[PDB]
This record gives sequence, structure tokens and C-alpha cells, in this order.
Amino acid sequence: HHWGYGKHNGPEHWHKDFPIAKGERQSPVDIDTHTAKYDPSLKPLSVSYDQATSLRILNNGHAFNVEFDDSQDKAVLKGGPLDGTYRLIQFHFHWGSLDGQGSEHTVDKKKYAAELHLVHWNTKYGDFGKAVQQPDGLAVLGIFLKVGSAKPGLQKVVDVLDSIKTKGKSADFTNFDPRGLLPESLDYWTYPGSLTTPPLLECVTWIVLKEPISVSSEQVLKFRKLNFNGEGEPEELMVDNWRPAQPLKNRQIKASFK
Ligand SMILES: [N]S(=O)(=O)[N][C]C1234B567B89%10B%11%12%13B85%14B%1158B%12%11%15B%139%12B%1061B%12%112C5%153B%14874
Ligand SMILES: [Zn+2]
Repeated sequence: HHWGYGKHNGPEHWHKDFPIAKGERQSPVDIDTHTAKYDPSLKPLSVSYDQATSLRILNNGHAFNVEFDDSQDKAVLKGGPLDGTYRLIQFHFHWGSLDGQGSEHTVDKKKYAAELHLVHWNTKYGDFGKAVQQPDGLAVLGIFLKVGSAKPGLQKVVDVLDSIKTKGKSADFTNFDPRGLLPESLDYWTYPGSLTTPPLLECVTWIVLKEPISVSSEQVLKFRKLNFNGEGEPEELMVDNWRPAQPLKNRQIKASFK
């Protein structure tokens, strides 16, 4: 509730309040690249973000969410493994205290410095709340971050973080274009899984891009200045807000590329 990323409330404890934490399709997972199989049945992936309308950025005490107006069919994900149309509702990141950790998914056990999640809901279910009662309710586009060159399209996010340092703070964040966070290639891996935060609901088709984006050390250092705590409370830096890899169980990871 109550849940977080610490010793007494972190991922090892979540199962007590959220028993699905030990479920059959939990996320993240390690992506074993040798075992993932090219799937010719996957259709072309379509990321259509031209009309995306951002509203606000919020520090929710675990991460920050950039929120979108999803009241009309605008920013949508379709194709690939997906049947129908999934509407963008928000994005957020997971990141580490050091550049050698921070991602939730891993690639041949490699951890990236951070991971971006663009969260979408299946428009056949009418609203996000109904979508998370369905096994195909959500699609999350996951993008790895490595530290090197700056990502210019990220800088507007970085520069607003000073205004949402603590839990419960929000700021207007209109006219942000999420196209500036996408790598060149849409090559991906896909598998059925879950939300990686409580309530850990098993509603997600994961689409994890193979090509990371590069961000600068200065950009990620600013993520690490955020706080888990609220205003006036003792400072706990918002770092290491990632769940580690979970058992693959009865799943196969499919690749979009040969
Ligand atoms: N890492 S994740 O995208 O699986 N889960 C993060 C969340 B935050 B809150 B709503 B929002 B949407 B749902 B709950 B929490 B869960 C998705 B966003
Ligand atoms: Zn996430």
C-alpha cells in the first residue's frame, strides 16, 4: 500500500498484499535472445503518436507519470502482436542508483540504466479500469535507456522534474511529443505478462524494443534527484524503482526480426 522499493516493503514483500506477485505471467522477465524465436505471424507494428496530447506530469511516490488525454482516439499503438487498437494513457520510467542497473527487463541478463514504459489500453473495453480486468487489456511499449549521448527529446521532461520533486506534486505538461523518445528501429520482443508494480495485474502484452535510446549522464542524474517522500519529510532519493526479473513459467518470447 505501503508498498515500495525498500527492504521492508520492496518486491520480496509484495506477494503478501498482492498474491498474484507469484502468478503465472508476471513481469519483467529476462529476455534470452538465443531462445526467443522469430515469429512470422506478427504483423507490422504501428506507433502513431502524431496527435498525442500530454496534460500533466505527476510524482506518485514511486516514479513520475507523464499523462495524456485519452478521451479520443489519438496516440495509438496497433499491429505487431496486438488485435485492435490500444490508446496511450501515460508513460513513466524505472531507473537505478548507478548506470549499471535500473531496467526491469534484462537482455541476456544485461541490465540497462533505465527503462521507459508507454502504457496503452485496449479501446474495445471502453476505459482503462475495465481494460485491467481483461487478459488483453493493456499493451506496454518498453524502451531501454543507456548512458551516452543526450536524448534531446527527453530534455523537457528532465527540466520539469525540479518542480515535482516530492510525492504528490504535479505540473502542467502540455504539448510534449513522445515521438522524441523512440529509437530508429521498431525491432522488438513480445510476450504476455503483467504490470510490474502493485497491483501486478496480468493484463499486459509487452512489446520491448531491441534498440535502446541513449541519454546523457546529466539527464539520468536529474532523475536521481527526485524524491520518494513527500514535502517536508526526510529525503529518500527516488532511485532503484525497478522490479527484478520474474520466472518465465509457461511462456515463449517472440522476436519481430530474423
Ligand atoms: N511498470 S508498469 O507500467 O507495469 N505499472 C505502472 C502503473 B502506474 B499506476 B496505473 B499507472 B498505470 B497502472 B498502475 B501503476 B500500474 C500502470 B501505471
Ligand atoms: Zn513501468
